[PDB]
Amino acid sequence: RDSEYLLQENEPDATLDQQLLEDLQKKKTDLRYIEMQRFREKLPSYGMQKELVNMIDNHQVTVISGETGCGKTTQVTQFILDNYIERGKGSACRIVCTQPRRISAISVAERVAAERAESCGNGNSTGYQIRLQSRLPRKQGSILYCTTGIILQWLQSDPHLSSVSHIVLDEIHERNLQSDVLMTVVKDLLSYRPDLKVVLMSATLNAEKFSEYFGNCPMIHIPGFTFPVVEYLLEDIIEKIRYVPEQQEKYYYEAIYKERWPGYLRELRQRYSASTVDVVEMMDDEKVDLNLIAALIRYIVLEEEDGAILVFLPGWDNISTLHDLLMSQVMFKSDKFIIIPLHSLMPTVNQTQVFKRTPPGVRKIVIATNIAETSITIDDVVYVIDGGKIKETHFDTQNNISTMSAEWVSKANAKQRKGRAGRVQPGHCYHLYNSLRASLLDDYQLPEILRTPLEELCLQIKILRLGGIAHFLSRLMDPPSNEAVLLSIKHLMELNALDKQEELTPLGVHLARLPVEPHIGKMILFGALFCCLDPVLTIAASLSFKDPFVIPLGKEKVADARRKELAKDTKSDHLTVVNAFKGWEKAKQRGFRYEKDYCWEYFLSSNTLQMLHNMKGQFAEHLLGAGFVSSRNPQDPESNINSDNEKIIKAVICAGLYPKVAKIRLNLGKKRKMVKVYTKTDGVVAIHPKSVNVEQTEFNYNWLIYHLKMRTSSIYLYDCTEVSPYCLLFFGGDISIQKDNDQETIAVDEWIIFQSPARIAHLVKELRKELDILLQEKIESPHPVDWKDTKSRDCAVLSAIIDLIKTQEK
Repeated sequence: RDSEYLLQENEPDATLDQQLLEDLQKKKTDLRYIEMQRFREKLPSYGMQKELVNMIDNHQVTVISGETGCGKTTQVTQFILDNYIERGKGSACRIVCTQPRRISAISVAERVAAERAESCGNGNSTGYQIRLQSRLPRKQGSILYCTTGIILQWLQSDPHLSSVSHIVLDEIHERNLQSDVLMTVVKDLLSYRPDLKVVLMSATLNAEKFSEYFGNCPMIHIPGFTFPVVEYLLEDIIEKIRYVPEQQEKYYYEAIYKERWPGYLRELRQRYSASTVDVVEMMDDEKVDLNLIAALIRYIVLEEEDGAILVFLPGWDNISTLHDLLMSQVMFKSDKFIIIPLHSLMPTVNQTQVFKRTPPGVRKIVIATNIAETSITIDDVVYVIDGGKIKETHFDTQNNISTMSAEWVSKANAKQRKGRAGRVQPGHCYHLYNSLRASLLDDYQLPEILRTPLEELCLQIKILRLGGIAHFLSRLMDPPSNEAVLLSIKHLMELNALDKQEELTPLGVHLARLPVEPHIGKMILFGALFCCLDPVLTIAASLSFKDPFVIPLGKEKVADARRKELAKDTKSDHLTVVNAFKGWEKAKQRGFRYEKDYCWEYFLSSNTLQMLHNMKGQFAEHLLGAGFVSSRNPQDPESNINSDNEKIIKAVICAGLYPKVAKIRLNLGKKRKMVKVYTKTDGVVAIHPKSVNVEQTEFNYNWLIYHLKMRTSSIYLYDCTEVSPYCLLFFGGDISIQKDNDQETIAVDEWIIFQSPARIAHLVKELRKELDILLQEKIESPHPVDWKDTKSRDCAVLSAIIDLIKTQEK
C-alpha cells in the first residue's frame, strides 16, 4: 500500500536526463521560478551549496548542522537533485527525506514543489508519502518526503531500501523512539549499501555526537539565520505589556532555583519596574498562565504589525482552554481573526489548514503543541509565544506506571520554537519563563527511549528481522536499561504478542503494524475482529489519553449519581464512558447549547470528548492500513454488528487489559461498605471513586479488569469492569489443570482459579490455536473478517470464541 515508491526500480534513463536538463533551463526563464530562486538565495544554506553537494558526493555518510530555518529541510534535497540534473544524470536521483511528523512531510513537500514552480506529486519532481496518503512524484530524478514511520514500514518490504539513492534523516536531534531505531538501522545498512548516500541533519549543538556515532563521518555546518528573531523572557513580557494577574535530579535543580531566587529578584529590580518584579514573584511554575498568553495576544494584535501568531502549549487541555478564552472576547469573534488549534491527534484535513497564507489585515492565530516545533511551514508566522512547557512521558520501571506531565522545556525546544518565526521576515519570540529558569533548563530532552515503556520498541525490533534484540539494543546511540527491556518482554509475553521463546506470535505481527502501544493495539484489533468497533474505539481512546469526566472537589456525591445513571446496569466504568460519549454525540448535533448543557449536567469535558472523537478516527485508519476494517469510519456498519452486545465488548476490553486482573473479595457481612479487591500482580487492594463499582454489592462475576494505576504508593483502581471467567481463560496466560483431589479446577497464570469442567482447558488451547491460524493467514494480505459468510473457517473460529465468552457461569 504505502510502499509504491519503494517498490519501484531505480533505473536511470539518458532520455530523461536530457529532458530534465532542458526543463531546468526552461525553468530559468519562468518568472515564478525566478522569484522563488530569489528567496532561496537568501537562505544560509544557499552559500554552502557547492560545499554541501561536493561533500555528499565524496562521502557515504554526512552530518549537516544548522540553525532552525537555515534551509536544510527544503534545500539539501534540491541541491542534490539539481546537481545531478546539471551534470546530465538527473534520472539517477531517488531522494528520500524523513520528517518526524505527517504534517511536516506534507508541508515541506508542498513548499519544495512550490519553490520549483510545480505542483506537489502528480508525477512532478517532488512529492510525499505518509500513512494511507501520498502525492507521488515521478520515478526517476525525484524527491520524496515521508515520515520515519514510513521508512520503518518500508524496511519490512525491503530491508536494504534498494531503489533509494539518497536518504536524508532530518531533525535527528529530536531523539524520538522511531528516529533512534531508524538511525541504528541506517548505520547497520551502510556496509550492505555502499552505493547509498546518507545525510544526517541536526541542530548546531551536539551535532558531533551523531558524527561520532557514524564512525566520525565528516560534518559541515550551515552558519547563520535568514532573519533575526528578538527573544523576550517572562520579565520582558510583563514589562512590555504591563501585565497584572490575580496574585530525582530535578529535586536539586529546584533547590538551586530556591537558593538563587532572592538574589535574582534583587538584581531584577535594578533593571525592571517594581510592578513587573512583583508579578514575576507571584507567577506559578506548575501551570502555564493562559491568561497572560491571552493578554499578550491582545497586545500583539492591537499594537504590532501584521503577521500570524503561533502559540506553544503543553497539551490539548491547554489549547482548548486558551481557544475558548479568546473566543469569549468580542475582538476575536470577528472574521478578522482565524484561531486554529494544532494537535497531532487531529485529522489530517484539519491539520492542512494553518498553511494557507493570510490575506492583508487578517490575523491568523495558531495554538499548537510541540508538533509545530518542526517544519510545519507556512511560515507567515511573525510572533511566537512559547508557553515554556512540553508534555513528556516519564516511565518508572518500578510499579510499571508511566506518567505524562507538563515539564519545563529544554533549550533545544525553545530554540526550535523561536526558529518558527523569522522564516520570511524579522520576528519575535516570547518565552514564558524567567531569566533564572532559563539558566536551569537542560540542553536537550532526555531521549524518549530512556523514559518510556519499551513494548513498541521491542515489537519494532522484532518485526524488522534485523538481528537479536540484545545485539540491536547495544548498537543504539543511547541503549535503555536491560531491566526496562525485560519488563517490556515480559509484558509482551503476557499479551501473547511474544511466545516463550521471545518470538513474535501472529498477533504480535499485527500489533507491530499498529502504531500504538500493544495493549491498546490488541484492544482495537479485537474490536475489529469481533465486529464491535465503535464502542471499543471510544474505550481505547479514553484509556489514552484520559476519561471525559471532570469531578470538582465537592461534587463527588452528585457526580457519582450522574455516573451511575450513565452506567445503567453494566457495572463498567468503560461502558459508562461509551454511554457518556453516545449521549454527547446526540447533544452535539442538537445545537452547541445542548452540548454545553449535557456536559455540565453529567460532569463532562466537551474538549476531552472531542479529542476522544478525533482519536477514534485515527484508530480506524490504523486498522484500515492493517487490513482489519474496510473503511476509516468507526461507525461503519460492517464493523459494528456486535456493538450492542455488552458481553462481546467486555471480552474485547479484557483482551486489551489483561493481565490487569483483579479478584473481588466477598465479606460474609450483609452490609459491605465498599468492595475489597486483590490483584496479586500490582498489588491493588481497593477501588477508587468515582468508580461506578465502588458501592456495588451485587456483582455477577468475581473478577475485574482495570487499566489506570496511580503513582502514589497507595494502590487504587481508577476504572474497572466485571469480566467473565472465560474471558480470562481465553485471553489470559498459561492454562493448567489441578486436582482438588476428586474435583477438577482450571488455573489461568497459576493464580486465577476456576470451578469449570477440565475439558474447557483443552477447548481453549484449540481455540487459541485456531485464532493463531486465522491471524497467520491475515499476515500475507490482510483482509477484514467477512461476517456475512457465517459458513467460513474464520467466522466459525470467532463465533466459537464468542460463544465461549457469552457463557454465564461462575
